[PDB]
Amino acid sequence: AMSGPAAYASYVVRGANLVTAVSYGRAMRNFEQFMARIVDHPNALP
Amino acid sequence: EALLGVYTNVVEFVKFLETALAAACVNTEFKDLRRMIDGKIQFKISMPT
Amino acid sequence: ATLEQRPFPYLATEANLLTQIKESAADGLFKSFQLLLGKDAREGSVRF
Repeated sequence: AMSGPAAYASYVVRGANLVTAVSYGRAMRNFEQFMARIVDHPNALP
Repeated sequence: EALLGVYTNVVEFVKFLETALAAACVNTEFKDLRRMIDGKIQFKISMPT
Repeated sequence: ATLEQRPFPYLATEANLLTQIKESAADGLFKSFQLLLGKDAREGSVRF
């Protein structure tokens, strides 16, 4: 026995709303969580 | 009046996704292949050392 | 000899320099969307 998907894999459009109000405080909070992943999980990266 | 017996064949129907050949493929539901640039889907390879 | 006798001779000599400037087929165009196979859908799958 084995398992798979029910139907063919459909595409999703990403990049419509770019939201351009990106702040400095949220970018540093995203950068600290991103650099911690290289030490934590090098293969699983968001 | 007397009866009549009808026997029909029963054929197993093939779906491509259910057969185990589709582990050798990624199957993509797509709409529009006419919009592609010819002979070019580039992909960049970075090999670490 | 066929470059000059064709009309619009300045735009003909400028549009025929594309065969020198072009190196990849998406050179002069902009980038708008991304068609993923899913939500991230791999680092290795085909992205459009």
